[PDB]
Amino acid sequence: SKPSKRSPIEDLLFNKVTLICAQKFNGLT
Amino acid sequence: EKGIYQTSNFRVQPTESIVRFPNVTNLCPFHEVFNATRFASVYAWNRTRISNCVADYSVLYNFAPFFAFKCYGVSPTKLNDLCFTNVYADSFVIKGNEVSQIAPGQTGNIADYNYKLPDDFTGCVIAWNSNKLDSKHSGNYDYWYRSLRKSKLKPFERDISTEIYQAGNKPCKGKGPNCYFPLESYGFRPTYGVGHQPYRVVVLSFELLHAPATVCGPKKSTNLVKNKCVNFNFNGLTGTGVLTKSNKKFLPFQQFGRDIVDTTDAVRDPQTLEILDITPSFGGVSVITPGTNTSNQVA
Amino acid sequence: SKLKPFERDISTEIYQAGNKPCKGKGPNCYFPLESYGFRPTYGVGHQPYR
Amino acid sequence: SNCVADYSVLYNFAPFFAFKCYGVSPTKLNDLCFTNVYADSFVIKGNEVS
Amino acid sequence: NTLVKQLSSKFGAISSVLNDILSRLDPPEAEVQIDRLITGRLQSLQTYVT
Amino acid sequence: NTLVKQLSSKFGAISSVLNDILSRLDPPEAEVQIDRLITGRLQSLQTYVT
Amino acid sequence: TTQSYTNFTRGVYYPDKVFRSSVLHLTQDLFLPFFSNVTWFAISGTNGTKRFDNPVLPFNDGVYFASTEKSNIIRGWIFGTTLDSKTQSLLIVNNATNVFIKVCEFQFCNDPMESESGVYSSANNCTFEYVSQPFLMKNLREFVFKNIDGYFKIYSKHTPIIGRDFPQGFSALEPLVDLPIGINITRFQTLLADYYVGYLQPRTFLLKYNENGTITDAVDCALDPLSETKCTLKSFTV
Ligand SMILES: *[C@@H]1O[C@H](CO)[C@@H](O[C@@H]2O[C@H](CO)[C@@H](O)[C@H](O)[C@H]2NC(C)=O)[C@H](O)[C@H]1NC(C)=O
Ligand SMILES: *[C@@H]1O[C@H](CO)[C@@H](O)[C@H](O)[C@H]1NC(C)=O
Ligand SMILES: *[C@@H]1O[C@H](CO)[C@@H](O)[C@H](O)[C@H]1NC(C)=O
Ligand SMILES: *[C@@H]1O[C@H](CO)[C@@H](O)[C@H](O)[C@H]1NC(C)=O
Ligand SMILES: *[C@@H]1O[C@H](CO)[C@@H](O)[C@H](O)[C@H]1NC(C)=O
Ligand SMILES: *[C@@H]1O[C@H](CO)[C@@H](O)[C@H](O)[C@H]1NC(C)=O
Repeated sequence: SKPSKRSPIEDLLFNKVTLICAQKFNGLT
Repeated sequence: EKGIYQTSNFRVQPTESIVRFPNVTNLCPFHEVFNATRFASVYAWNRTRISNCVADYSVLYNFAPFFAFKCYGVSPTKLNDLCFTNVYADSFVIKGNEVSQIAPGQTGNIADYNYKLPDDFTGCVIAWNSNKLDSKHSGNYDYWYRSLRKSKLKPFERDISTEIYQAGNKPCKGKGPNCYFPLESYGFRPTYGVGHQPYRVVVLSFELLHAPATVCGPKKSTNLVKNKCVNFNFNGLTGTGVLTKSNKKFLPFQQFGRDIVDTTDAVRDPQTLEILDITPSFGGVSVITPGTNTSNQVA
Repeated sequence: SKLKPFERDISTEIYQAGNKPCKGKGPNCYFPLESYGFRPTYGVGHQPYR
Repeated sequence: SNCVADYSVLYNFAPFFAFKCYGVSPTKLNDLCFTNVYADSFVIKGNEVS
Repeated sequence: NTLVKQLSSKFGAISSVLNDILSRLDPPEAEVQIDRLITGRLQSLQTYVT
Repeated sequence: NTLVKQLSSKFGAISSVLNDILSRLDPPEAEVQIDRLITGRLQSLQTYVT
Repeated sequence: TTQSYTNFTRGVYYPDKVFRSSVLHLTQDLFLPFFSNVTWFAISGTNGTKRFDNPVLPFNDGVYFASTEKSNIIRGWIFGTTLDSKTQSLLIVNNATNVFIKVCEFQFCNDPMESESGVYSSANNCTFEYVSQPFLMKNLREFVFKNIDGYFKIYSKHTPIIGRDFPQGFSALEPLVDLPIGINITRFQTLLADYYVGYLQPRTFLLKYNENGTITDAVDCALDPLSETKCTLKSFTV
């Protein structure tokens, strides 16, 4: 059903863990 | 061989250079401080403030040839480009022998007794021989020197009260064998040797704090360009980036803005006081090669 | 203007106080040279040195 | 040697054309202890004092 | 975060901003300050890579 | 043992004992010597941690 | 005379000109320590309200000052070393229209029911004059007077409170004026025809910044173990 073909557990796992390089960019990509 | 290789880094170069400074039509009177009608002494030197003006240092160059023109924390040629938050001017007249002692972190009798600069000194020292201007044969009493001081002076400390220094612990007054008279004020005749010849000397003390108060040099302001990669110079803050309209609610006090890291990420226009965000395009470059034994095409 | 290392500049021209040309008028003219022969009796700061 | 190295006597003794300490601070002599203080005395032309 | 924050350090230089060093000083002292900064930033990068 | 023994090294400084540096010299040269020592000790600590 | 010495978690001010948004900035500067013993002055404190005599309190490397009042009894301040016209002394007065800052060798003329009078018939060798809008105008009238690097800086804040002497919340002091003075300023005293005095010390503070450019909360790193842990972690929640 969902746009990403992932199991419900995979969706929970991906939600739990958290092209402009806005942050930290001083030559770091 | 076949594969993907990171070779260099691309960047988007700026196309214009922008300099923004407040509309200050005043001119700083450096040449009036140097060209004093009456000159202060090393014993008691004239500190004068210079602020809210245009710090044009070519007037010094046109104003005289100089016995000495030495800048320690700043280049002698780049004064007209910088912006100096709190330029102080200390003027006096000094013997030639002690002119070499006006330098940071040095040891010498005038450093200990009359006038000293800090170890962390940002500024300039300028000296012109005064024999052909003021020195009369009868001698000028603008000169005044602390022959002996009870304790060494701190940087930029002044001590004026004259009291006799005692050889021992008992008080002394007027008796030469035990009295060290604190001063040697003396007018000097043009015929003396160079070590005693006078020198009108001015010390410019610059404090750089990214110009909350400006007194910036004689730079010519240009129109502000936004949404383009440009070399910007806002009130002494130099950089390269893209200036866009800001949605950050600065207080009227604040000027510069900063990210979690200390990178500048916003500025205030010195003229219009509009807050502008500074966005840095740059990146790696990879060459995709099938292999030179197959084809010279590359992505 | 200030010289580069090992640069030589020989042509004598008057330096102007302002933007208008000056020639021979001391108040606005800075004569570019001070060529002067010095007598042995001068102080050490002026004595010649090869 | 075998004495009290009191350097305020120098300060009371004269004003000095030069008083320069290279490896030690000029103000901290009275606090330190010097194993083998030697004293070399002479009279010299001014030009060579530097 | 630590790698980016090491850029704000001076490592003994007069300023942590390279543009200030190049705008204020002539080459023969801006080189000294920039060499101090280069040593600091190279140490930071080596530590990060390790 | 190596980490502690690196403290006795000078790394070019006049002395390996910080107290000697602060007791002998004024700030503007004690800073140079202490910066030499700081560089040495930081290198030692980085090596030990690695 | 002097009342019970109180405990404030107040007096935090914007240390610099930098704007910051949604960051916790750890900064070392001269701050009023949290829960420090501050002296309370019992209108007019040790002196009677009517009487001429004044405290002449010491200036220990910066001062935090505050006064809740409606009559505007307290008009200004003096900052100097000897305060006897021998050397330069600094003078703030607010006459409800403009504030006058003056550096001159001032001689105290015993100036102060609601009687207005002048002061300083003798002001020799004047060196500094500056003028602006009112500094003081239920308002709490928080001020911080700091003196370093030649500069004398006045920060302040005005937040009215109705039912209590002091708000229970936090309020940072936006700067008011930053003058380049030069005086040593060993001691000071308050010009008044109900004020709190504290002393700044070098402290490390963890300052919370809002999404806008303001400070909402602060932690004094040297107060308790928990504040030290918060400063170490760069977080108000441990
Ligand atoms: C930050 O400042 C703004 C005003 O500049 C505060 O007010 C809100 O501003 C937003 C802007 O998009 C509006 O949508 C809201 O309606 C405003 N709220 C009110 C009550 O006026 C904003 O609240 C401030 N941020 C915080 C966290 O206090
Ligand atoms: C590139 O920019 C366009 C708009 O100019 C945007 O629609 C697109 O999403 C961007 N590409 C990526 C990968 O984000
Ligand atoms: C500068 O000094 C010269 C000395 O001859 C004098 O003639 C001139 O009036 C002075 N100018 C100013 C502005 O002090
Ligand atoms: C010192 O500078 C002040 C600046 O106002 C000036 O009025 C005074 O004449 C100067 N005095 C000397 C001795 O240079
Ligand atoms: C400490 O804090 C309370 C407020 O919680 C205050 O009212 C009280 O006067 C203070 N006590 C002292 C300083 O002994
Ligand atoms: C503070 O004031 C006293 C008044 O006696 C003065 O002697 C002292 O010099 C002042 N402080 C400084 C740092 O000058």
